[PDB]
Amino acid sequence: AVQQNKPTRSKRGMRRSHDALTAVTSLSVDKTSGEKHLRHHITADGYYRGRKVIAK
Amino acid sequence: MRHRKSGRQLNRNSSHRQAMFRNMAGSLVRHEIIKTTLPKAKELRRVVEPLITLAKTDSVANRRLAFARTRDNEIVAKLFNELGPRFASRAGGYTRILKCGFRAGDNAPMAYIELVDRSE
Amino acid sequence: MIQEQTMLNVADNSGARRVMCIKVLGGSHRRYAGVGDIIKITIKEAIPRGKVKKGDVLKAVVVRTKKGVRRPDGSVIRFDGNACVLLNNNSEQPIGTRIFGPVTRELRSEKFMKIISLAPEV
RNA sequence: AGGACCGAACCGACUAAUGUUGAAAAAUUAGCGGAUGACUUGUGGCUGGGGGUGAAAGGCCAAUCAAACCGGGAGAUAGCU
RNA sequence: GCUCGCCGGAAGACCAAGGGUUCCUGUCCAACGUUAAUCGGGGCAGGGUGAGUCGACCCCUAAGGCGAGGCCGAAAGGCGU
RNA sequence: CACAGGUGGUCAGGUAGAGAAUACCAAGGCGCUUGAGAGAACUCGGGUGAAGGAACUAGGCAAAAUGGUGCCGUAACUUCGGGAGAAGGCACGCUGAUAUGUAGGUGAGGUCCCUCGCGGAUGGAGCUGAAAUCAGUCGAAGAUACCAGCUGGCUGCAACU
RNA sequence: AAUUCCUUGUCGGGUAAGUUCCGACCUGCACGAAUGGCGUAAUGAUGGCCAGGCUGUCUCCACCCGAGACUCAGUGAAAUU
RNA sequence: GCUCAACGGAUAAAAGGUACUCCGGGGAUAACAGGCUGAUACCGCCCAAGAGUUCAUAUCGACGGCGGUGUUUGGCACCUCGAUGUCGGCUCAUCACAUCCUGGGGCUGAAGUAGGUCCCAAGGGUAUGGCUGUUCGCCAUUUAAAGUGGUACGCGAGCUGGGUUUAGAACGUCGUGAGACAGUUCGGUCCCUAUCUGCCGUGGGCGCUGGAGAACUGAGGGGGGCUGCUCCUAGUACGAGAGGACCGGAGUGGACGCAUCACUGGUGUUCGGGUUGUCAUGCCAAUGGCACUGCCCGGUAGCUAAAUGCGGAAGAGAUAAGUGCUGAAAGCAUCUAAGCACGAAACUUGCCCCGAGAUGAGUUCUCCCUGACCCUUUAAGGGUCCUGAAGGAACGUUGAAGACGACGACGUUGAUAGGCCGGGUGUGUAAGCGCAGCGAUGCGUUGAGCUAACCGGUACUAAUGAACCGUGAGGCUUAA
Repeated sequence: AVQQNKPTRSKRGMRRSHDALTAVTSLSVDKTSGEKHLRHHITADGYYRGRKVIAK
Repeated sequence: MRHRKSGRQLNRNSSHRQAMFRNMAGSLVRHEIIKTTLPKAKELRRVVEPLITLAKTDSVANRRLAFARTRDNEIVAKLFNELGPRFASRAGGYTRILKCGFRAGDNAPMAYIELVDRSE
Repeated sequence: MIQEQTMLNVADNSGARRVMCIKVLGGSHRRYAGVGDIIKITIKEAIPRGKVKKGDVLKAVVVRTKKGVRRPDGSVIRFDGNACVLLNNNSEQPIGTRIFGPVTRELRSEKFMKIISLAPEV
């Protein structure tokens, strides 16, 4: 249920070795607007694959 | 065990699921563009596209089926008067899902669902 | 599909009306007696002044089941009740003379020929 | 008529599951007993610790009871750890 | 704002008790809110509670309390007209 | 503690219902201050289940089951009250006729009388309204949902509440 | 026997099989007459036994619906050492 | 002047209960389990009076003797009292062999069937119920068999809580009583979110010496190994009969295991229908919400057992007890000393699965990269520019794959998912309308309407031009 011995800094770090975050590999550039966006996601201005399909 | 099954539970019982998709289909037919979660849009496809397909042949029986599945006479009227004639030459694919980032409150993936020719 | 503790009707004129299976004969840990399988039974109801009497312990053969038999083409014959035919312990011949209700060809073995001969159907 | 019967409110607490660093220092759900009476309940009052009260279980007397709590004798005493 | 769902002898309305500004408006989001918060019973500021008839006070008394003289008791004090 | 608990009194709509039960609703008020996915083991709360039917287990624990109204029928024993809703059996929706709403309740006009009106017999309009027989009829099922006794036998103890 | 050690006493009933139960017996270790004896209809969230019905209790588990478990974002304990 | 006698004499003067209990201690000291021992227990052997129809040793074996185990009852007080939860049951097991069944064999008071006893053998298998808290035991009915023991009398941070071992109460008995009883009776709270070891699964990293994609060898590891009945040989051998085989062959079962969904079914709150009450969509008609999916009736795909396929082997090698052949020591005799031949479910293989982190990191096939300059502690060195291949990864649509990783399919050179069309399956004749009937309702249009996961098709929607990681011929020595 509970420890008998305090685990160490070392074992803490080894357990945390798989906690690293994977940064975004590469952002896609819009062909019309040239904005950077996540692939298959629309741009902040509302573009996607060169077309402005967003009301705003 | 989920082998060859269809439909997402979406962490709801079946009654809440039916009511939610009824409301959401009404909203999509009304506005022609709605922001929702990605899996919800994936299921709204299956809810809304059969309804528009039903709205092709204009008959009293189809009107009553649509009203049974929608419970909104304005939505039924818009379907049979506008979206039937609009999509009458299209074999399915009346809708379009565009992924649009994540929700601030809970990091849920977000998608716009649109009717393929809304012109707004 | 007959287990221990299950009640069976009697399809013969030996006297017993209802009997209870108390051991499924065959091998060890054997679970079920189907049609054509020998069971050990105790008589729970019997007509007065019959060949057998209440409380007797003897052998029987299952001749009808609700679970039914499967035929080689894949058909199933089910019955509305489970019935058996009483037998002597040490000779395995039927106690009674008449057989009531239909039977199946699963009893087409050299030992149950006397049941098949006097059965009204099949 | 009834310390009568079935049964809500209300008063209780027989069984089971849950929960047991609980939602809760005693509860929840499903069932369960009484339910015009020796009933239940509000407001105020009285009984005080070798005392009270007790259809009596050593029960209850502010989550404390084979002798409450607070302060004192008091740094009791401890051939023991 | 529109749909959807729940309570409806209550999860609705109003009192007593208890609380004390939580009430309404403007503003702010450090901390508090088991998350975010533009919101809040949170911080800051200002406002809001109008009685011959409602309640209290008041006049009357119940259980009980206190109790001039009094009886009683080492003192304290107990009982009582 | 912004805590599944406790906290006296008043108000008491509609439909069905004996009902303040229960179901769905009105007025009114809320979705309970983390969410989004996924749809493993296992745990918790439920649904269904072939054949068998207590073989489980310390034990039918827990579950399943019964469950309503009317009529009929109702044992041992008994303190003559009971036991008793003993056990057990039958019927049950909807439509029409009897009878454009029957039996019954209320009762306008109008007649009449009057120690006199807020008046007593007549009258029956309107409104409300069981229950039953017959005939038909739909369903697998008519107490259809919620709600709603399991029954019997032998025995110890304690009269009983 | 809520009382009996030997004891699962003996015989019978009920079960295929009954240390339990029911009835009879009497060698009552160690009943007994208001610390009452023996019966007793009715009552019981009372102990024991048997039967009809019912069933996932079980043979022997299968499938399904929800809440967790698992992953993602936010906040963020504990015993122990 | 002391039975101050507990005799170095507490006081002149003193008994009990606590299960209502308390506090300081002690593993200095009992109960559990462990430890030492092994009287006792169990097993084994030595002698042979005797039993066994004659006959000590087929089978037993008195009087006495010697060991083994650690296994019963005990002995000791070594660990634990600043806590090592007790009996039985359930779930899950694991070893031993002193073998219960199945295999091999010697003897037999072995004619045959059936047995007894001893030796070898631990691969697999190895009851269900009534009674009782039971372990045992008795009984019923089975089976090839229902083995004996160890594992904290295995197994409560896995379940239970019937029994023992609290607090309530009662009977018998004892006691003046409080109470008590290795008597009986009814009732009576079982916490823990797993850090480490272990174990079952599944990933990330690096390594394997230039990188990458596949396909393997197989060192090593795991799984599996049970058996009944019937018929033929054969009513033969044997036997006075009664009975009745060895060896060999065939079929058909029980339990267990793997796979699967064609069948029979279960489930199927995502499909269709019936129906109760109520609210609603202005109303009729029709639908929807809610009441456990309201309650029910069926039922697709998937999952699934009760359903249906398959399996345990044969064979080989080396052997156990055992049987021998030849054969001396020891002219004979002798299975043994040399040499040779058989011999079991046990061992190694053969059967299935994992398997190169097998750091001893293996093998095979294919693919890819073939540019210039500077620098200095000259080396398997550092740096700038060009180049960025094979491939991978990431992202997306996703799966009969999956907790998450992972694994498989697909991304416009496209059937990967949704939709759509056609079919199929399921439910069972929609709505609207017409006709008949007073009406409920019935008939026709109509096997209609609707239909999830299925089958065959179809780019309608969504799977993006890109970017990202991965380099630029790959060390030394010797030898051919």
